[PDB]
Amino acid sequence: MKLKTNIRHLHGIIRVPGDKSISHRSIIFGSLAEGETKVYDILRGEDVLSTMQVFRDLGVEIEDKDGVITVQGVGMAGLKAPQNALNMGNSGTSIRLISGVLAGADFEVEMFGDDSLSKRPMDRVTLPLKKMGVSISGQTERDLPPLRLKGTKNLRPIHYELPIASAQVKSALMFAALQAKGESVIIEKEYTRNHTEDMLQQFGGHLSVDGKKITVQGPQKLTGQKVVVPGDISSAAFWLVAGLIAPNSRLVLQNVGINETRTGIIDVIRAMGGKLEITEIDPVAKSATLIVESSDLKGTEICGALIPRLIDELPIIALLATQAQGVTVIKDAEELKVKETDRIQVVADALNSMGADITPTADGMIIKGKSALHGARVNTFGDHRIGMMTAIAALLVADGEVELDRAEAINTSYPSFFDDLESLIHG
Ligand SMILES: O=C(O)C1=C[C@@H](OP(=O)(O)O)[C@@H](O)[C@H](O)C1
Ligand SMILES: O=C(O)C[NH2+]CP(=O)(O)O
Repeated sequence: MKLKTNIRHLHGIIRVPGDKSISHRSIIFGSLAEGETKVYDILRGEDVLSTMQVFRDLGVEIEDKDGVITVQGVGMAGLKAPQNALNMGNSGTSIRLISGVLAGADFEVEMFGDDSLSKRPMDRVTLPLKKMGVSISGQTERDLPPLRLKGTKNLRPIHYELPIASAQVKSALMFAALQAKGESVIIEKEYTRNHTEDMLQQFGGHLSVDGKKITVQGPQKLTGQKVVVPGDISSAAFWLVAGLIAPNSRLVLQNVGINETRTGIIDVIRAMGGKLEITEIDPVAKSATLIVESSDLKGTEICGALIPRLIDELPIIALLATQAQGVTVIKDAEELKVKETDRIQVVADALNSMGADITPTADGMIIKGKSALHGARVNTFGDHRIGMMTAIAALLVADGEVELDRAEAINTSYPSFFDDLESLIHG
């Protein structure tokens, strides 16, 4: 598709769609709890839809009526064998978290994904899961999808120290622990998004958090809840950047989740000297309105501890860095290579084809800033963030064109992206 270029101004209010991580979990917790669960303002991107259909395939009734999602919980030991293999689509969150969900399934199921998902390692989740008594295997020693999983009625509690800063592995193990008899202890390597921890408590469950050590007693019974999903910061991130780098711009992003384990981009924007104002803070829902204005930025260093707080924002931040004076280093971000695409190589190639000056490294990239961008053709390779990153970049192309192939990839997390972009070009 042809992307809009040489924008002269961006003004407007935007209510980004729901948080992907929380939406995924709302369905999982909704299915595992006893009673009814209603989810409001859920993200309807393809990844969340894949999660919902997976559970419907497992016998869970999930109705989407008049903008409200209603789930009829099945217990905690209530999922049933699916008629066909479970289609995880492009969702790594779905396959990894659900692998832990099915840890107690007394049947064998197959889980597959698209071309993108099929190249991603599941060993990080199969290894600990097998310690609990779950039988799981994929292709090659890295257990690439498709996977075959057979749970057990005799799940043993898990004692595992994560070797990587992954919230998905932590969450998969927590769902499994909820089904096992005994005390499980999960130790994070670095603090990662704590959405599973928050929601377990919201659905009546219990856990102990002592620093990076998470203790979960099993088995537990949960209760259906009313879940209101906040705007996804990862989605708002595209506009936070666009508002900072485009000329004569001021964007206001309302109802954006502000959980401390997800606000890495805010610290980066500050370090770089961007004009950011945070107002209308809701201390209970952890949401706020974020306002950005055209700014002159300076490069910064992005590493340790901060990575898991902005892991998904690195693609847009790289663009942000291309517009700052000086160098910006991103390291300790080896996890980028294993996402929907190798986001170190693809991001580097995409932006370099547009004005460049990004040097990819083994654990990240080094960007030398203040590049005037120009036209280019970019393929999404099935990664929604590459697409949206390129769209925002295109706005800065003064003269030339930008073709984005496989742009539908964006629908996995932000279907209404272009509608929002269009609403900002006139204001
Ligand atoms: O648990 C979650 O909801 C997520 C965890 C992250 O992956 P890792 O756990 O692999 O870092 C992130 O990239 C993904 O989009 C959402
Ligand atoms: O949303 C993102 O930026 C990365 N998601 C990875 P997944 O959810 O497929 O594991």
